[PDB]
Amino acid sequence: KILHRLLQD
Amino acid sequence: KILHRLLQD
Amino acid sequence: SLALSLTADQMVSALLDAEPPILYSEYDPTRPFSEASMMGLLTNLADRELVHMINWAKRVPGFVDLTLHDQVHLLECAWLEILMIGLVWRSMEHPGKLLFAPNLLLDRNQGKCVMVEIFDMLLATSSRFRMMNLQGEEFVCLKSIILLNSGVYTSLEEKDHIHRVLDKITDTLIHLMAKAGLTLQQQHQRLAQLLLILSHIRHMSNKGMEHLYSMKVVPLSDLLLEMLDAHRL
Amino acid sequence: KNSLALSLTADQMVSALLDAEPPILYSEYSMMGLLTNLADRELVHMINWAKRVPGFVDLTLHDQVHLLECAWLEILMIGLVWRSMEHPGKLLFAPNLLLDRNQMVEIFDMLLATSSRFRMMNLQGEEFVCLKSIILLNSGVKDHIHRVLDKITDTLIHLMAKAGLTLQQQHQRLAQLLLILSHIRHMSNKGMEHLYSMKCKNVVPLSDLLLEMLDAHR
Repeated sequence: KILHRLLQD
Repeated sequence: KILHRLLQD
Repeated sequence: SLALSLTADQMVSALLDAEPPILYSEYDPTRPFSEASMMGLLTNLADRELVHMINWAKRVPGFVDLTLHDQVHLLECAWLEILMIGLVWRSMEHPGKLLFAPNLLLDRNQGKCVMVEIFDMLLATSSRFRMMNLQGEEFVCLKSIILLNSGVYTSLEEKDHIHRVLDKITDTLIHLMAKAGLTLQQQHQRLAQLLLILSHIRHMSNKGMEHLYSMKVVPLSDLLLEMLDAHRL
Repeated sequence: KNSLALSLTADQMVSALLDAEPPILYSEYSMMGLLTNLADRELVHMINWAKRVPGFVDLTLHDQVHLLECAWLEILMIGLVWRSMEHPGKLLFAPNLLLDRNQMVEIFDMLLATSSRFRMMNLQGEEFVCLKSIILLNSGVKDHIHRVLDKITDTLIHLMAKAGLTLQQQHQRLAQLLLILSHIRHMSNKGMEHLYSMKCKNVVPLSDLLLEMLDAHR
């Protein structure tokens, strides 16, 4: 999901 | 309105 | 107005004496069994609770000074919130269950057919009220706040009047906490905690609302039809 | 529990929340298409803003996605309301996008009423960043998150005491601000409903991130 992609990276 | 008539009394 | 002159102790007594009663459900043991009939019990219960709430609202200090249209408007906006915080208050002494009525005690297995998510939010709200040891004096303050605040943001100095009364209930809440023996830090912390829960109450109300005009077969009373249509259109 | 929030003083907390502030984005060049495009880009900044909010990182990942899933529209709205304070009767979505209500309109009016309230209260920027952090952490649903909320509460009070407000004025103003959060929760829930119906009507394409945050309300 885009959320925990921006949330990690 | 019933609420209106319930406030009326 | 006159409610701007009453003291904190007088505000509490006025609210305690205006308190609506805890009503009973329709008793028949077969109706909590299914979905339609169960919502029928809750609908009937809420309808009778509304009649008490309306007359309770008239005894809320400052509400009487409001114009007729403003009175209807505030009730139209906060009716489900007030029902829920009452429900949450009654359910404090019963962890894991929701006390809609002394003869209507609901467990979450009943909520897992047709709703489970809202059920848990109400449980969690009642849970926090319990471990915070919410007092009856504090509770009636929170209910009045909901009544006046929820619909105020939808010559217009009647808004100012509403805010003035709200400030008084704030003073009252602090007064109660001060008397209870809480330190200054604990006071504004507890005040914040209680008011943050009002956002949760608003949330659960909006979620429950859209189920209600989605459930709209399970006959709704004309008064209840009137309260929901105000939230739709 | 490892936490930067519980280690910060009141002024250090304010300083951190100020430095973490997201930028005011511009609109591109239908109306709801513009707002959708804008909100989508704002969401990207919000996610990184949240990571800069003291205490948020110290939460588990699943708790982090949960709060953001719950609060994202609340945070967008209070930001919009904040920007629109010096424009009574209008909403400043962007410096190049100042709108009136007649250009979803019921939600527009609720935002206008919130902006007017913040303006007559003379809401300060240091109070504003505290309110946003509260919204983020109170959207989900002593617990760690409740301990942080207690500290941001102490921060709001600390700010008001420095402003020169009496103890009575602090409790009253604190109540005034937190009661507005209830109305912000309302606007967010209502906006969420209309945005999903908007998806069903297929009239303006919600972005990937927006579609995702929407599916979360669940």
